[PDB]
Amino acid sequence: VSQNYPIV
Amino acid sequence: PQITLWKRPLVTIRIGGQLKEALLNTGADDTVLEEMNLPGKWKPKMIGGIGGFIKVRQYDQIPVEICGHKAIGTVLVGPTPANIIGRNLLTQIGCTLNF
Amino acid sequence: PQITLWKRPLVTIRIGGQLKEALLNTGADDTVLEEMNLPGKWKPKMIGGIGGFIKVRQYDQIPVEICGHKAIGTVLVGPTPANIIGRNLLTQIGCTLNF
Repeated sequence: VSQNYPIV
Repeated sequence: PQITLWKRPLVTIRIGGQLKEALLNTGADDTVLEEMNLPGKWKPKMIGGIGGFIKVRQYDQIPVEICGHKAIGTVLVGPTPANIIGRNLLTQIGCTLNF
Repeated sequence: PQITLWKRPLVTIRIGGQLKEALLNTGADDTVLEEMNLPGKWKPKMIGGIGGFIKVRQYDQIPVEICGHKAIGTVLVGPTPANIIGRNLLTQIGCTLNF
């Protein structure tokens, strides 16, 4: 559920 | 304006003639929007993060208005689980992090 | 301090007595760090990212100093592509987005 959006 | 982080920093944006809800994301340089049928040419691209990589379509020179602040640049369209506004456009609207 | 977004928002943090580099991520609900050892008990958890879902170890009430600012909260450890400081801790140091 927890959403995390880092993008390399 | 000043947006706290108690909840996801969601804002309204205008793109391709549509109004959408997007998340201000300092953790990405790119801007990624949920699948939408935008006109114009594009180039294939792969982007990665937690969970791995996904395939997206890269559109250039696309006008995007964020909470009344105009911007224009590259936008990626694909199966992202959320509309993400990256640093490429955040700098254009003069957005900073402060503490 | 005020941080612009032309470059990645990288900062030095201190956790478990060790110094590390992390990315201030407003697009992350939680704080996720690359594989490491942390004292105390942890619980299995699953989180989502741009590419999908991953399994992580959840450590609660962990002290973390970010750019000289103290926070004590949840820290997730798993196969993240980079150490990130999420909203759960960003709110603790009073970080906000401004434009």
